[PDB]
Amino acid sequence: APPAVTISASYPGADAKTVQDTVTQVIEQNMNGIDNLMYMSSNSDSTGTVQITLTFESGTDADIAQVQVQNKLQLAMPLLPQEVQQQGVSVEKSSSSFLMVVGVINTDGTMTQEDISDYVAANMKDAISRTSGVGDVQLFGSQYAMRIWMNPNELNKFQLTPVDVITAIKAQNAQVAAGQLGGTPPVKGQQLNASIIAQTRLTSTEEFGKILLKVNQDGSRVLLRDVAKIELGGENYDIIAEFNGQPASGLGIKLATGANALDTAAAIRAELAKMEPFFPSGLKIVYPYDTQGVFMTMVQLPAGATQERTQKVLNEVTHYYLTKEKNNVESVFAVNGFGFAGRGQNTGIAFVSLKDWADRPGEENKVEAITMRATRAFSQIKDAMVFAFNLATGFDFELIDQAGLGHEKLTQARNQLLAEAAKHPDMLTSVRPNGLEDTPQFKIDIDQEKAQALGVSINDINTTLGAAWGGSYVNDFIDRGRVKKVYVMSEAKYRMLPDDIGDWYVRAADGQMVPFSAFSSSRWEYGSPRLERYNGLPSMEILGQAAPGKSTGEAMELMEQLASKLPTGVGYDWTGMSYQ
Amino acid sequence: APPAVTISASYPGADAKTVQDTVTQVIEQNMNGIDNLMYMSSNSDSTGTVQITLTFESGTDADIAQVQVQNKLQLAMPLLPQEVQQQGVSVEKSSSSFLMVVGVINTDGTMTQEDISDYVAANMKDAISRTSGVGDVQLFGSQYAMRIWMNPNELNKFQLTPVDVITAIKAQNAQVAAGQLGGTPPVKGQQLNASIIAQTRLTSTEEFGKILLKVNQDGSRVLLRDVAKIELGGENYDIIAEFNGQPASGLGIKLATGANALDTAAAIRAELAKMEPFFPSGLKIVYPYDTGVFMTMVQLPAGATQERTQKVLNEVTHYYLTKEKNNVESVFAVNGFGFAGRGQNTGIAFVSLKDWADRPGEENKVEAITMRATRAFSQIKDAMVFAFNLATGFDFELIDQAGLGHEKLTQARNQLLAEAAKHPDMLTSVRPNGLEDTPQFKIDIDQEKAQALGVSINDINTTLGAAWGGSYVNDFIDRGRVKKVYVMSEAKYRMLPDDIGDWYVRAADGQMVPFSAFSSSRWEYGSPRLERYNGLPSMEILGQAAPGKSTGEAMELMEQLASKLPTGVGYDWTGMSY
Amino acid sequence: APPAVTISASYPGADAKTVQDTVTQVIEQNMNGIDNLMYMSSNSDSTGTVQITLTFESGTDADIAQVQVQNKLQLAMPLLPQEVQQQGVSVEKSSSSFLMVVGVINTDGTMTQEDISDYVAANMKDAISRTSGVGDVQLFGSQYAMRIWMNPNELNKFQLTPVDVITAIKAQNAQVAAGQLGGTPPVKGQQLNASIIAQTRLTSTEEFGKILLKVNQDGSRVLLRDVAKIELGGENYDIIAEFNGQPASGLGIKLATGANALDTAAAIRAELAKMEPFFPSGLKIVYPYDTQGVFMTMVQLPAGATQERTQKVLNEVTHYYLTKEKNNVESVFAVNGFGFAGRGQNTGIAFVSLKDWADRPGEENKVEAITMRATRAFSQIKDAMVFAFNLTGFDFELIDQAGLGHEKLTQARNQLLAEAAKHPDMLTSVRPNGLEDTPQFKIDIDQEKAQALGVSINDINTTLGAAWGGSYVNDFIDRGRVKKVYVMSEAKYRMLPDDIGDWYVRAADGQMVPFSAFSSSRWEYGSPRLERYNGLPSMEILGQAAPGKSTGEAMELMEQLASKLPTGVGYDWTGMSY
Amino acid sequence: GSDLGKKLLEAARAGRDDEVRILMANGADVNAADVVGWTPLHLAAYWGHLEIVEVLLKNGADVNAYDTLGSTPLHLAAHFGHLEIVEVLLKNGADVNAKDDNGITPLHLAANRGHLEIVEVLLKYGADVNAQDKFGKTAFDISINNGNEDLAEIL
Ligand SMILES: CC(=O)Nc1ccc(CCSc2nc(N3C[C@@H](C)O[C@@H](C)C3)c3c(c2C#N)CC(C)(C)OC3)cc1
Repeated sequence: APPAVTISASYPGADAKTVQDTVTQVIEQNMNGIDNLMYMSSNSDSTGTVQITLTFESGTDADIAQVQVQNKLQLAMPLLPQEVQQQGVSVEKSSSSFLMVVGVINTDGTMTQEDISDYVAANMKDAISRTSGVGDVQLFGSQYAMRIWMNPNELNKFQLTPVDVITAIKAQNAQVAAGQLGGTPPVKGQQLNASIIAQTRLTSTEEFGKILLKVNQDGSRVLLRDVAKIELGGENYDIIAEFNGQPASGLGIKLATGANALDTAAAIRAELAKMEPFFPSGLKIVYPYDTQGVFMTMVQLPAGATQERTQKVLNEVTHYYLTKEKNNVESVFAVNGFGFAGRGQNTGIAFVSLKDWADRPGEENKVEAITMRATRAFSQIKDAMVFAFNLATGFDFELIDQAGLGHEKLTQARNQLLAEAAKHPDMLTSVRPNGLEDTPQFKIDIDQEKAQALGVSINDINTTLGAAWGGSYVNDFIDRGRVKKVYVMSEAKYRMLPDDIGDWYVRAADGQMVPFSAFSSSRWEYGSPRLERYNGLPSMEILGQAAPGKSTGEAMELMEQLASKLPTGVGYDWTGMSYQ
Repeated sequence: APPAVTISASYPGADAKTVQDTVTQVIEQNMNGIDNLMYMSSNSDSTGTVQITLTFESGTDADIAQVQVQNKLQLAMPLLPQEVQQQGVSVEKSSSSFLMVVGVINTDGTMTQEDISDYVAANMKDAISRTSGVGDVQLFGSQYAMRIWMNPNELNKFQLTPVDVITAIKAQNAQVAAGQLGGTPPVKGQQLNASIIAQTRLTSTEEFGKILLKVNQDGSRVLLRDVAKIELGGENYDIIAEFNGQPASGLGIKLATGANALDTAAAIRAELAKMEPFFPSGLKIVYPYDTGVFMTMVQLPAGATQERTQKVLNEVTHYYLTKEKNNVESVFAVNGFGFAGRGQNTGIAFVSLKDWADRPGEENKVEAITMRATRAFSQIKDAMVFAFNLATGFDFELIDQAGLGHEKLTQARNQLLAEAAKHPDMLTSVRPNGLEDTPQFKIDIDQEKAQALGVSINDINTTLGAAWGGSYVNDFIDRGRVKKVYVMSEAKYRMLPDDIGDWYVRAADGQMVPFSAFSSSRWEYGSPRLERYNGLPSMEILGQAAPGKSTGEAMELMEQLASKLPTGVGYDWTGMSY
Repeated sequence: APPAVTISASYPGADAKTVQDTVTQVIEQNMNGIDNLMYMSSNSDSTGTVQITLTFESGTDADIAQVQVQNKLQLAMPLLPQEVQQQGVSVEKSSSSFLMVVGVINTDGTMTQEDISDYVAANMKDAISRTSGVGDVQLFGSQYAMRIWMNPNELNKFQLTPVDVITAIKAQNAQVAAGQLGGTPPVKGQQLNASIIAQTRLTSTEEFGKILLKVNQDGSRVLLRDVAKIELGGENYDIIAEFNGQPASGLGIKLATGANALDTAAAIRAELAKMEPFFPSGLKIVYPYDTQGVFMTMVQLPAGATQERTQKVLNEVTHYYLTKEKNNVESVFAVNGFGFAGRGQNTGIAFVSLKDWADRPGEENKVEAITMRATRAFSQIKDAMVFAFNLTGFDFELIDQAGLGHEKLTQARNQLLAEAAKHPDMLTSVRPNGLEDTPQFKIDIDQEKAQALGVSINDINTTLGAAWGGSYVNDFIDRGRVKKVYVMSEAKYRMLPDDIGDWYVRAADGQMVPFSAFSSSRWEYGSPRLERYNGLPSMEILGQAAPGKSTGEAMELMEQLASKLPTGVGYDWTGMSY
Repeated sequence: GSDLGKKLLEAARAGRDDEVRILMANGADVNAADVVGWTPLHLAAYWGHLEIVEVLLKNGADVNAYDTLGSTPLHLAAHFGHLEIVEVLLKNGADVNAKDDNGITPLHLAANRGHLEIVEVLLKYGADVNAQDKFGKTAFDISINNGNEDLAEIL
């Protein structure tokens, strides 16, 4: 595996195109003048995530690659949205696969999945992330934040917006540098010296609840708990895990490039041994995947698939292992919302651990035959790519927009190539896109003339929409001595349907409350939930196989001939296993 | 050659003192804790550019040096003006030379240098960067920017200023996160999940033209196209380059460390061959330099303009292409660039000779060509024009050690140069490496009048800066690729002092106030290029020993002369003389 | 030695908890993916400073360690308060002990301690800091800033606040990029090109004094000098030095990890020799501590001690060496406000330089016997740990593993220390390495009353912090060098609790509101120095094996005692005990 | 007219006294002006070259030549504290109350930089102490604003 550096960033509430055009492109335009670079690829997703992977020639010093990529990233940093910079951009030098998973459960049932995930994020992850040889750590869940879940009816009733909520939280959840009595230089002869302590960060839902939003003309008070439900809850709600069907969280650990696997695994266990004696009651570490005794199952649904549907398919897979394979399988740690494709609502993964070598006699109880049978049983699941494998001869093709054609034309060109490839089962098998299809999206046009006539500012319009429907990271607070985030977002029931758009009011310069419907219009359209790029140009990755006993070479040759017939401005390249 | 690392930064519309005092000094003060540093030198100029060069001991690993410099620079970033941070502050190994300079020309008269540079940026540069053996690739030009060229008469007519234009572009050329319908955590049983797509970045001059500035009381709309001309153009207009008189862009290509020169040159030429079928009409690749090129320097007087320099460069080009038609393959004329300084009154012609084989006789070799060229060019009046090819010299720094300031350091340097001129038996051609002070337009904003009128000083300074210097507002998407948006006055409203009073600012009460109401101006002298050496103000002095004297004795004299300069002036030897 | 990388940052006017919760925890959470890191520790102090020490495995390359730290910190910079980012964060790879001290005095007594410190900061420190081998340089004093010392009676008289002062300084001490006459792209036929010079940084107290704050009803002017005293003075006033009793400043120099001590020291001397010829008259370099020959004396008073009492202890130490040991001691360089454990009002250090070895005959006149006599002589100074030493028992960290909080952790520490004291046969001098809680003035702003009166929370918090803590506004140019501008209350208005009530804030309706109308206050205890270890709240505990016991036995007992502490309190061994 | 005009402008700027005497001898226009309207006399007055000033005046240099913003050699001498030059200009007929385009007079400029002897000489030669610039300000207002009490005495 040639070494890879990955750049990761996050823009909460952002669609794939917004991520691509305000983050990914800005970074990629600086990714040149880096030594021993073979290629770069990126994904920009409607989870508001970007990942850029830079792949280096074998034998490259990974420290030096990481340094040189970060150097170029710093050119782009001041041009990125503040919302992205504040989430913390990461630059990692890791293997792309997991060395182990550390699962955490509560055998007293006294902690939910969400509680466990916060415990792991708040008391365990950081120490593991600093352990030498740990390249990347994935939390299977989310740290708590303070969640302010706004009610638009209540806000409108008091002539308040989400801008007023955000402003108040920044003003009343504050950590103030206030100086000293008697500080230097003093009046000579001064004896008293003391720090002044003024506002300090809030620590509890109770304090957030009594933030004072306004004082009415009659003297009554509107507090934040009068317009919002206040609770601790995940920074996000996209990743949920289970261990043998019970609530769990965990850490997926990847090895740093070139680091020693035995040693690093051992350092991880020694760090976990320091934490264990301080766990709350019931909390227990489990070891669902140590790299053979193990394998994984990938679940990939179509784009558009809800969390509930992915869960339904994960339930089938876990059901199969816990019923059909219960003599071979020790455990299943299943994760909805994260998979081999990274983070996404239509994706999951199951980590499967087998019983002892000794307790599984016969070929038919070894990992190959178990995974073969599993894949076969899951081959009939409708509208889902589910397969089981432990851990060569395909090809890995990039179709590239080389003329500013745009996503829609690139899709047409891809479909043309895929249909042509389908007419050669003698040379090519299962030629298919690696990516996701376009899905319906809700296009909203803000009318500038109406906004200006009414005296509603564009910034207020955008903050109201983005904060309500996407969530806004406001500032930090201190939860049980740890710095954590504060997020404002609509309560779920006010951001589910198109007609809810009109229940949100913005305050004009003259004090009148104006509904979103007065200055906006909307329509359904299609767009991409995952935009791909290859060496900085829009691209679409196509996987496939040489047919039985044709060389990869002949297979690649035909793809190139078929590609030579595509519309002008569409080119191609080979990557990964096909690059040499 | 000792390894060297260069820091480059840009402050659009800034003068040399502004750049020095908000960027150069701040970076310099943060260049500590770096290993193996021999010396540091900088220049800050009237094009708003700074270059700080750190020279390391021989044998220093240049990669280690580059990363240590870069890390200290990056920790100083929040100390720099936003406008500088937004241009990118680059830190590169600078002691490596070019493997090749590739020219990209258009021969059929259909493309400007900006058009060609955009084509190169979007379609060629990155393929060349990925070419086996290539290290750094520099584009000589930029990708397009969206240029909004403002008209102050139209702005005033609608009671608008550049501040309103900038605000409107940030509001209406925007792309922000708008969340999802049915997103997590959802009401359980939700079936619809869809991204919300709100405003998207503008993609064309037409879309910029329709930005709504305001609606009048009688219901008429003022659009950005009603107060500005709108076009794709360059990010910067300081340099104009021509190849045998035709517009041209270029790529400067360096060899990656450890790669083979010959194989890398051939790989570049093979990659450019494969691109050729896709070029638009009249685009051609030329190769002026590739591992017999010589240079012709052009220097016009103080305050001379680009068009005046262009006229001289055109005479230099015409000379080579007629009088040296048997020896000269090409003249790459670069107006605005000069090695001794950037600016409108300087240029260089890079002259590429035909193959040695086709130039028999001593009269057709570089020495004889350059002597003939210099003799023909000594006719030219209102420019110094010198042809030359590339150790008796010395490289001396005069240093302000006690806070004396520019005007005193210059008087000290003048004392030293007069004294060195009194010893023609020991010293020849003792001169400044840098530039002389030139006239500047000093404008003083009257704070009392501004406050009495209710005119904000930020509106004043943004109006002046945006109009006359230009401002990078935000980014747009051109044919799928992210690029910059700049606002600036249309050229004809920012040329001369009388144009200042055509700019109006809007007071808190809504009245339009002309600049003449709250400002006054005068001519004064100041520097177009400020120099520093090891963190202190400096002036570099070049010179050579007289015939039949060694540099040793000539240096010794310079030290004796330097020892009689005013209190607080020191010196140091640098470069070849280190 | 395991190599250590240190991160230092500052937040003017912040208390320990503010520093810890907005800076220290943020950086620590982002110190991931760094190779070979053994442990991390931090202190967050009431001086507004943080120091985070990352210690790497033996044999780690300290260059790579430093680079990895710098890069992770760079990515965490946007998460820190702007006030911190704008001070500069530093990251150093150096030994924790001094290699040498460069002292500076004025032999003609014509420059004060404050003047000398500015001279060193402005003319000497940066060149030393760039010298190869120099890992860290501590100035024993402070560089000048332009100090705007605000008077709340005059601000209130003119219906102004520190917010108005800050806004005016930003507007009127500004460096403006204003473009050019005849700038590119130009019109055809343009003859003139010249820089436009608009506002420039102020350079003198006189210029700051005339900043125009407002124009009254009748047209009388309110100048900054009408509400403030304007003077050059230190960016801070925390560190004051003396050399043999006379005003001094200097540089404390720490050797970069892996550099050569003799080579570095000689490079420093060569750099000082370039500066000396340009010193103002009277200034002179002394050498009070070159690493036999030398030793140090630590002075550590309890938290809460004033600059004045620390000074009184240092005067006793200095007096002892210059009278009782005058036959053995050549010099004493004493620093009030900096100590073995860095910066604080309650700490000092004295560097002692002995006369030639040959002129100190007798075992009784060698460093060992001298330090032992001095330590004995200083062992009866009241409420101060004072000892003489040259640059091993155990090093224990008590750790908050469960969100317990400072108060509970202090209780657990005290339980452990009480238990340790009951085993004087196994453990001796089991003590905290840090500082005890002290009284602090807790002020609550009443959000209801503020809203009722129309007073902004931002105006209140700026007013309080700028007046009582100081605020870095922007930069100015002092004798050609960029330096800082600070606004703060003049001393007499920020000394006592009743002074809080003389500060007025302007409400939205224009009325002036005193602080007393919307606030209340009380005394409470809190920490002047919060410690963390591997990212968790911690308290360091030192001690040793009792006479005739091994270190292992004493450690084993410490662990046994630690196993009986309240739930959620853990421990770890560090430093010499790791 | 002259190529020699341009050389005289440069020689005067850069202080070269011999070169000025020579170019004058060979016919250079003493009132040659550069693009900002500065004559050799302006340049010699700004850069403080007294003997060049005297030499130009004796060869007919126009003592009240004004640049493109209305400023005269006396403005420049007074602003930059060149006392001996101020006296020579005034001795040779300089308009002591010349106003530039902003209504600024040599006394305003001397007063602003605290050049007290120059203020005194200007006043001897009949400088209107109450002359106001475009903002209504006098030399006295300038002294008050700058907090220069010695200057405020004299006015
Ligand atoms: C807008 C713009 O910058 N246009 C532009 C500028 C320069 C060029 C290339 C001119 S050809 C050339 N340029 C050089 N440079 C070097 C660079 C650092 O600076 C630029 C402006 C041009 C150098 C060489 C040639 C040739 N042949 C030869 C050599 C390597 C010896 O010296 C540098 C093309 C377009």
